[PDB]
Amino acid sequence: SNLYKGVYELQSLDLNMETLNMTMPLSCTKNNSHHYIRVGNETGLELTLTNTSLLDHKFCNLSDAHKKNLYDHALMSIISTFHLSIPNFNQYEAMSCDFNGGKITVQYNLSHSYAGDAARHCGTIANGVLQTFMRMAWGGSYIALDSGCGNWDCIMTSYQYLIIQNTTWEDHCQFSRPSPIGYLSLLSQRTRDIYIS
Amino acid sequence: SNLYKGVYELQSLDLNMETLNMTMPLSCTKNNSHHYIRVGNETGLELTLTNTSLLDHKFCNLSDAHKKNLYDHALMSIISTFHLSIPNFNQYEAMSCDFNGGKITVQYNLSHSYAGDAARHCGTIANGVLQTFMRMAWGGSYIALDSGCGNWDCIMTSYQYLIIQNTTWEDHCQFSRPSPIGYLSLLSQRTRDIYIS
Amino acid sequence: SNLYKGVYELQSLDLNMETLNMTMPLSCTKNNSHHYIRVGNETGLELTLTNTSLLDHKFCNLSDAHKKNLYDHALMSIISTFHLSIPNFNQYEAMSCDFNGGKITVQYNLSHSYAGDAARHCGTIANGVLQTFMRMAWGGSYIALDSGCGNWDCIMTSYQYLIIQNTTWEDHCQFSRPSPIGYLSLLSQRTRDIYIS
Amino acid sequence: GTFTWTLSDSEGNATPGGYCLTRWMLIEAELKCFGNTAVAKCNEKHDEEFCDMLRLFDFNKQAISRLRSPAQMSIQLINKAVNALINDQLIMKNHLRDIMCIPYCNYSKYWYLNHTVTGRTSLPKCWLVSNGSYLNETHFSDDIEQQADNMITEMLQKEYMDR
Amino acid sequence: GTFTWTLSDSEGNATPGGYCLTRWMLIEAELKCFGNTAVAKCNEKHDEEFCDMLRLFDFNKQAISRLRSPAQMSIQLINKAVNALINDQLIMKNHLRDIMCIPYCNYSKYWYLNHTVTGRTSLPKCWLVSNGSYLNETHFSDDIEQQADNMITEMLQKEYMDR
Amino acid sequence: GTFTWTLSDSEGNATPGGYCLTRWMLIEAELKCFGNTAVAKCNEKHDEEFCDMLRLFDFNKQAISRLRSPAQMSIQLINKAVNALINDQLIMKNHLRDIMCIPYCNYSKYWYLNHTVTGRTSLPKCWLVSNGSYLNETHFSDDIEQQADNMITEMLQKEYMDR
Ligand SMILES: *[C@@H]1O[C@H](CO)[C@@H](O[C@@H]2O[C@H](CO)[C@@H](O[C@@H]3O[C@H](CO[C@H]4O[C@H](CO)[C@@H](O)[C@H](O)[C@@H]4O)[C@@H](O)[C@H](O[C@H]4O[C@H](CO)[C@@H](O)[C@H](O)[C@@H]4O)[C@@H]3O)[C@H](O)[C@H]2NC(C)=O)[C@H](O)[C@H]1NC(C)=O
Ligand SMILES: *[C@@H]1O[C@H](CO)[C@@H](O[C@@H]2O[C@H](CO)[C@@H](O[C@@H]3O[C@H](CO[C@H]4O[C@H](CO)[C@@H](O)[C@H](O)[C@@H]4O)[C@@H](O)[C@H](O[C@H]4O[C@H](CO)[C@@H](O)[C@H](O)[C@@H]4O)[C@@H]3O)[C@H](O)[C@H]2NC(C)=O)[C@H](O)[C@H]1NC(C)=O
Ligand SMILES: *[C@@H]1O[C@H](CO)[C@@H](O[C@@H]2O[C@H](CO)[C@@H](O[C@@H]3O[C@H](CO[C@H]4O[C@H](CO)[C@@H](O)[C@H](O)[C@@H]4O)[C@@H](O)[C@H](O[C@H]4O[C@H](CO)[C@@H](O)[C@H](O)[C@@H]4O)[C@@H]3O)[C@H](O)[C@H]2NC(C)=O)[C@H](O)[C@H]1NC(C)=O
Ligand SMILES: *[C@@H]1O[C@H](CO)[C@@H](O[C@@H]2O[C@H](CO)[C@@H](O[C@@H]3O[C@H](CO)[C@@H](O)[C@H](O)[C@@H]3O)[C@H](O)[C@H]2NC(C)=O)[C@H](O)[C@H]1NC(C)=O
Ligand SMILES: *[C@@H]1O[C@H](CO)[C@@H](O[C@@H]2O[C@H](CO)[C@@H](O[C@@H]3O[C@H](CO)[C@@H](O)[C@H](O)[C@@H]3O)[C@H](O)[C@H]2NC(C)=O)[C@H](O)[C@H]1NC(C)=O
Ligand SMILES: *[C@@H]1O[C@H](CO)[C@@H](O[C@@H]2O[C@H](CO)[C@@H](O[C@@H]3O[C@H](CO)[C@@H](O)[C@H](O)[C@@H]3O)[C@H](O)[C@H]2NC(C)=O)[C@H](O)[C@H]1NC(C)=O
Ligand SMILES: *[C@@H]1O[C@H](CO[C@@H]2O[C@@H](C)[C@@H](O)[C@@H](O)[C@@H]2O)[C@@H](O[C@@H]2O[C@H](CO)[C@@H](O)[C@H](O)[C@H]2NC(C)=O)[C@H](O)[C@H]1NC(C)=O
Ligand SMILES: *[C@@H]1O[C@H](CO[C@@H]2O[C@@H](C)[C@@H](O)[C@@H](O)[C@@H]2O)[C@@H](O[C@@H]2O[C@H](CO)[C@@H](O)[C@H](O)[C@H]2NC(C)=O)[C@H](O)[C@H]1NC(C)=O
Ligand SMILES: *[C@@H]1O[C@H](CO[C@@H]2O[C@@H](C)[C@@H](O)[C@@H](O)[C@@H]2O)[C@@H](O[C@@H]2O[C@H](CO)[C@@H](O)[C@H](O)[C@H]2NC(C)=O)[C@H](O)[C@H]1NC(C)=O
Ligand SMILES: *[C@@H]1O[C@H](CO)[C@@H](O[C@@H]2O[C@H](CO)[C@@H](O)[C@H](O)[C@H]2NC(C)=O)[C@H](O)[C@H]1NC(C)=O
Ligand SMILES: *[C@@H]1O[C@H](CO)[C@@H](O[C@@H]2O[C@H](CO)[C@@H](O)[C@H](O)[C@H]2NC(C)=O)[C@H](O)[C@H]1NC(C)=O
Ligand SMILES: *[C@@H]1O[C@H](CO)[C@@H](O[C@@H]2O[C@H](CO)[C@@H](O)[C@H](O)[C@H]2NC(C)=O)[C@H](O)[C@H]1NC(C)=O
Ligand SMILES: *[C@@H]1O[C@H](CO)[C@@H](O[C@@H]2O[C@H](CO)[C@@H](O)[C@H](O)[C@H]2NC(C)=O)[C@H](O)[C@H]1NC(C)=O
Ligand SMILES: *[C@@H]1O[C@H](CO)[C@@H](O[C@@H]2O[C@H](CO)[C@@H](O)[C@H](O)[C@H]2NC(C)=O)[C@H](O)[C@H]1NC(C)=O
Ligand SMILES: *[C@@H]1O[C@H](CO)[C@@H](O[C@@H]2O[C@H](CO)[C@@H](O)[C@H](O)[C@H]2NC(C)=O)[C@H](O)[C@H]1NC(C)=O
Ligand SMILES: *[C@@H]1O[C@H](CO)[C@@H](O[C@@H]2O[C@H](CO)[C@@H](O)[C@H](O)[C@H]2NC(C)=O)[C@H](O)[C@H]1NC(C)=O
Ligand SMILES: *[C@@H]1O[C@H](CO)[C@@H](O[C@@H]2O[C@H](CO)[C@@H](O)[C@H](O)[C@H]2NC(C)=O)[C@H](O)[C@H]1NC(C)=O
Repeated sequence: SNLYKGVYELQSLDLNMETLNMTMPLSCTKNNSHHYIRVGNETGLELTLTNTSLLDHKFCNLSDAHKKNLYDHALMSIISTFHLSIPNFNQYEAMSCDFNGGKITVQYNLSHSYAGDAARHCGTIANGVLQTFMRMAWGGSYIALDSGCGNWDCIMTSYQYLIIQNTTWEDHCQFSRPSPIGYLSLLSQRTRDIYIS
Repeated sequence: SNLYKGVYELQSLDLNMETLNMTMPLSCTKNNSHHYIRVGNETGLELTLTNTSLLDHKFCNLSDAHKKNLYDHALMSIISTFHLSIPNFNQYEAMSCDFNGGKITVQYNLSHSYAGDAARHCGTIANGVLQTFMRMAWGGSYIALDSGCGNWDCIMTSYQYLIIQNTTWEDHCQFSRPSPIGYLSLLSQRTRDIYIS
Repeated sequence: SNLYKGVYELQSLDLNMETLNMTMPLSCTKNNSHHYIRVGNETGLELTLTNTSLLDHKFCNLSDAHKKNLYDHALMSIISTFHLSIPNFNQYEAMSCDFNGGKITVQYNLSHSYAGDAARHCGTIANGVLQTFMRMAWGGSYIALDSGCGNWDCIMTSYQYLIIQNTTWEDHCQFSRPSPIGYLSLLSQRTRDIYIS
Repeated sequence: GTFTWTLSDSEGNATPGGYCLTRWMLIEAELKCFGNTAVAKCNEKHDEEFCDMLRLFDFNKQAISRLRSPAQMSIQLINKAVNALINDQLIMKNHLRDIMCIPYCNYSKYWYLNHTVTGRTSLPKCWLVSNGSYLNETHFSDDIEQQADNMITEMLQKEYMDR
Repeated sequence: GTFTWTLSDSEGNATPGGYCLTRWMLIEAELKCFGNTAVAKCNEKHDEEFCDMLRLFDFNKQAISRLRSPAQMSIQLINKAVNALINDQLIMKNHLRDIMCIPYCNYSKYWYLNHTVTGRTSLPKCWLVSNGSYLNETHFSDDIEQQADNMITEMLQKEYMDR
Repeated sequence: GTFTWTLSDSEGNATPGGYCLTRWMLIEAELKCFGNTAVAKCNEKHDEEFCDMLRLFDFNKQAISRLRSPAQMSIQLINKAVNALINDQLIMKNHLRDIMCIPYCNYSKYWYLNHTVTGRTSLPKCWLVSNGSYLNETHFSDDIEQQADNMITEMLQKEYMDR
């Protein structure tokens, strides 16, 4: 449109959010099944959407993680923030975790929609997980299996598991630019949306 | 007073909050012992203040409600929001619930003020329940047994039970206009006021 | 500097926050090891930083405190607010409490940094306690063993215990003026900083 | 004509001289139209019961129109929306006033000054209740007079050449 | 003369030229009176340590006068009141500054510019502390000069005919 | 030249005509400098994606410079800082818009009007995205025109003698 009721240019900006890396986590998208969180120098989390499973335990050994420690700080805070932002989740077998050398490895088991095709539509804990996932990383989360706007909740995707693991900070942010906003959105307010009791 | 330092009229408005019915709950007052919450098309909750009792169980079967499901969504969220907005309540027998066909039926047992006349003045869980009740529905809550302003907390009313059940949405809002504000007040901030630990 | 681009004086104020005593708690500093909270007429809490121990129980008898009652209201709310503002604390033996005539007496056991010298640097629950302590009372908290700014968290002080007890309201606020701000800071937002699960 | 208080991408009602409250916003009659320069106050004031209701209605319209929302009202969307929309601090101030015997807003009734000579309005402000009912304009008093002063000021500052 | 920052229903001290801080608000002397047009800034600024203390005192007065509050201070009323009254965001900014070695407000001391020729004031702003004590006016410096510019502007915009 | 949006004690960049965004704030080139009277809007507006990013960068600079933060990023400091810095309400509004198919800000891209004749700028405002990508200026449209009106107004009110 050039000028706007006088001589004015738009002169746009694109912020280098990467330089915020040393103080708060930055999330991004790599491809359809992978999202990442940078938490410090050469370190961060890998968020994987898959149909396979790594952890067959039904226990989440938090009593060890918070007593024996031996875990990475900050990465633990991020996963706890994420986990506790999910509505209506208790455990229900899903969300088991193993810190005995696998450290932060935790998995959500989205398959608990049960049956097949949309199953527990608008009720599955899987949607609670997906909605939290899409806040942890957002904007660039649209290429995940969540598809279509104006369709809030009741997503019912085809991936069976969400697996979260610690990784190195390689140049993973190929689909979307890194941003502190996802983490800040989960952290800020939360909205509680407890359901339970 | 007519005009105000020039020619001005007051021209008042009265908002039709009912049209907000399809997106968020609306609470109102029917009469001294009854308050209601609309949650959707032809559906909502009935809040009853009484001296009788329907549920003689001392169990609140939430482990079934959140595992077997078979419950109405939204209505469950409203009661959980309400319940968790009460300060200092644990269970203390009171607040048992039965979802085995009675669905949302829950009751608070305000009689746990003990003794008679004002008893555990400024300490009973009943006041925690009454104060939460008067936020769930407010403005028109003044005809409930809570009586006198400038007397915060230490209400000590004569009803023995608060019973919450699912109802149909009949034209219940005879004493006060429906409003989203009560729910929003409980939801927003909460103030925590935990007491426990 | 006298006048400021015209004739202006600075005319400073110093607020008498003490007159706020009858509605909300006021915290202050007495000396290096002692801080206080006023909660009402001739009553408040004593916060002691020491190397001795009064309570050798490893139990925090809250199940009695919130069931048998027999405890002071408001003082209980303040300690619960304080306690629940500490990040990552579970119990870990520390934070036992005894209300059987000792009423609010609770102690935090800062010695769980383990070893000696800075030990579990940036990880001890003791720092969680110290940071909460320095919000309960602040500004004048600098003479406590926390020393040096620009060194956030990882404080690792030399006191072994934080003991909180009910006292009379004597003229304790000798080092700093009483202020509602400490309590308000803990109460407001909290920041959650849960860590656990 | 765009607003910051709206969730819509300037979809409408920000340009035709003002924003109109329709018969489904109002219980009585229709089209109470507030000039855009008045409505725009809701863009930044951050403390007004009327503006807070206005945002809540704007949400409702968008949520119904775009989501349909059969069966459930998506209470979980609301939980997100309130943190985005409702000015929690004000709600609690009105709550305290009820506790304290101080006239407070229960959000149903509003008043405004209408300069019927020209048709300009001040925007609605809450009428307030106490002791179970509405206040008289005779005790409400001075706040009306103060609102008139503000409109007077606007009409003088309205001069384009200066002021 | 009405305020939005007050909980009262315009009970008083909004009309007699200004709002006075009494000897129970102040440790020293009495009646530090701030003109109503200055005080009114607390109605909408939404970020000022002085205004936040002002609301807290207003609450205290109403709570004691109307509730009596024998035995207990109704800490639960306070929990409601703070969400209504205290500007949490500002409190945390001052907290961070303490952590960070940046001068911060501990809320006890305020300064203002007093144009003693006419008696107008800027309203108090926090004096700030660092390294365990109060700052010198010589390092505080420019912020005073900037506040003076604001008062100068007001005195020129005070002209009724225009500006 | 001091700001309220900054955590620093007026350490710098509030006085040399404006605040500059450096090459580590920007991905492209360097020194996008916004005049102080424009930047100052972030002191009180309380609702702007650009200003919120500006505070977040200011924090980052102070946190790194003063704390060093080896090994850990002190996520717990961040939890305190966000309550102090990020305007939660706005973040949720952009979140709702994504849910609702309404163009929303993902915070990476901003636009402003640059009156290159004189060099004045409006400050950045978020460009917005929808359907996975950025909007055209042709649909963005009127909001630009409205921003131009605001700059026009400022240039006329800039007159020192009056207005
Ligand atoms: C807010 O929303 C916007 C809109 O979707 C997001 O913008 C995208 O951001 C990603 C990541 O920065 C960009 O991805 C890049 O795509 C390039 C493809 O090249 C073709 O398309 C571009 C489009 O502009 C043409 O200019 C070009 O000529 C080609 O036709 C890749 O080549 C890029 O690779 C390089 O960077 C990566 C970074 O990790 C390196 O690993 C590579 O080795 C290489 O150096 C890159 O993949 C995408 O193009 C942007 N889209 C648009 C429309 O601008 C924002 O990121 C989002 N913001 C936030 C914070 O979430
Ligand atoms: C904020 O606070 C105000 C003040 O208390 C509340 O206002 C009341 O709202 C209720 C519900 O809308 C009104 O109740 C009605 O009372 C009528 C009684 O008629 C006599 O009194 C009126 C008083 O104005 C005279 O005009 C009339 O001539 C009579 O002398 C009933 O006839 C009404 O019944 C009709 O509506 C109900 C709605 O459910 C239908 O079921 C009935 O079949 C019938 O059609 C009704 O009961 C009350 O009068 C209002 N009081 C005042 C002073 O205005 C606000 O509701 C409250 N706002 C919120 C959101 O909480
Ligand atoms: C914000 O931060 C400031 C700066 O640190 C704190 O200000 C201090 O507040 C304390 C408590 O009010 C003051 O303590 C007093 O010190 C006196 C020492 O006297 C010498 O030093 C003063 C310094 O001004 C000289 O004027 C004097 O001539 C001497 O050389 C004591 O004599 C005082 O004792 C009296 O008051 C106590 C109150 O409990 C009584 O018990 C005693 O019996 C006696 O009557 C008192 O101990 C301290 O001086 C202040 N420092 C400064 C630099 O001003 C703020 O309190 C803090 N605000 C908040 C809310 O936290
Ligand atoms: C603020 O004051 C103005 C001026 O009084 C109000 O405008 C007036 O509103 C009424 C009712 O909507 C209009 O009456 C119309 O009468 C015809 C028949 O004559 C009928 O067919 C229409 O349906 C309608 O009832 C009246 O013409 C209109 N006045 C002017 C000059 O246009 C305004 O409604 C008041 N407040 C607000 C917030 O709008
Ligand atoms: C802002 O500056 C003005 C002007 O200096 C201050 O007003 C002045 O305040 C003093 C102290 O309250 C008044 O002194 C009085 O003296 C008589 C005896 O002469 C005594 O009986 C009174 O009790 C009082 O001490 C002084 O008269 C008054 N000046 C004027 C012109 O009225 C003002 O207090 C300063 N700041 C604020 C916030 O009020
Ligand atoms: C708002 O518009 C003004 C006016 O166009 C922009 O100022 C201009 O910015 C460019 C790029 O920084 C300057 O170019 C310089 O060219 C010399 C060689 O001729 C080179 O050595 C420098 O490194 C630089 O590239 C240009 O001189 C400058 N114009 C003026 C009159 O000073 C401004 O950058 C735009 N927006 C913002 C937010 O700053
Ligand atoms: C992770 O989830 C699987 C369930 O995965 C799918 O969905 C189920 C509803 C069912 O149709 C499975 O066949 C699908 O593969 C858990 O495995 C089964 O869980 C069901 C109860 O829902 C149980 O009856 C089966 O016996 C389980 N399978 C076996 C071989 O025993 C799996 O245990 C979950 N793992 C964790 C750690 O939570
Ligand atoms: C609901 O509450 C009643 C208590 O109701 C009243 O208040 C009591 C303090 C006592 O004075 C009762 O007589 C009054 O009717 C519970 O019933 C009794 O509870 C007390 C302990 O408080 C116990 O000693 C009695 O034995 C109980 N009554 C009988 C017949 O056993 C009742 O159990 C509560 N129900 C639920 C579901 O919580
Ligand atoms: C309060 O803490 C002490 C621990 O205090 C110090 O730090 C320990 C790491 C150790 O070095 C002690 O010697 C120091 O005095 C608890 O007492 C001991 O706890 C350790 C486990 O950490 C255990 O092995 C010892 O046997 C305990 N001491 C004795 C005599 O049994 C003490 O129990 C804690 N008290 C409460 C109520 O929590
Ligand atoms: C993971 O495996 C399941 C089967 O166990 C796949 O489920 C369905 O597959 C058909 C055929 O591809 C689709 O048309 C259905 O829509 C799928 N179910 C759902 C709920 O969408 C599932 O597609 C596999 N997931 C992925 C991502 O490959
Ligand atoms: C996730 O964290 C673990 C724990 O630090 C990493 O595994 C360690 O790698 C170092 C490499 O020098 C070894 O010395 C340690 O013995 C390993 N620890 C354990 C428990 O095996 C792991 O590599 C990290 N994941 C990624 C992808 O970097
Ligand atoms: C509020 O209105 C309801 C419904 O009209 C009243 O409840 C009924 O009262 C009649 C009285 O003869 C009983 O026969 C019905 O069995 C009651 N029905 C239900 C569902 O309880 C209620 O009593 C009224 N309350 C007040 C204070 O007047
Ligand atoms: C429910 O039953 C109890 C008795 O078990 C009634 O308690 C008292 O009744 C007397 C006489 O009516 C009143 O003057 C007292 O004030 C009542 N107690 C309290 C705490 O107020 C009680 O009134 C009955 N409740 C209702 C609403 O009928
Ligand atoms: C509260 O909810 C229950 C559960 O839906 C309602 O009871 C059902 O009513 C339908 C009517 O067609 C029957 O077909 C179902 O079999 C009933 N379910 C059960 C568990 O009995 C109940 O009517 C609702 N309460 C009110 C007042 O509407
Ligand atoms: C802070 O002041 C208190 C009270 O004056 C000091 O506590 C007393 O110290 C004397 C020293 O001879 C003991 O005999 C008392 O038994 C102590 N009383 C109590 C209740 O502890 C305290 O030691 C002072 N702290 C500092 C750092 O000086
Ligand atoms: C409490 O006792 C412990 C020993 O059990 C003291 O620990 C160290 O003491 C030496 C010598 O005074 C110091 O130089 C060390 O710095 C202390 N440890 C730590 C973590 O700082 C401890 O000083 C005693 N505490 C007090 C306040 O007296
Ligand atoms: C902390 O609270 C307890 C409980 O009230 C106080 O102890 C009581 O003191 C009165 C004094 O008249 C005695 O009659 C009570 O019998 C005591 N109660 C118990 C359980 O022993 C104690 O004094 C308070 N602490 C301080 C320092 O005041």
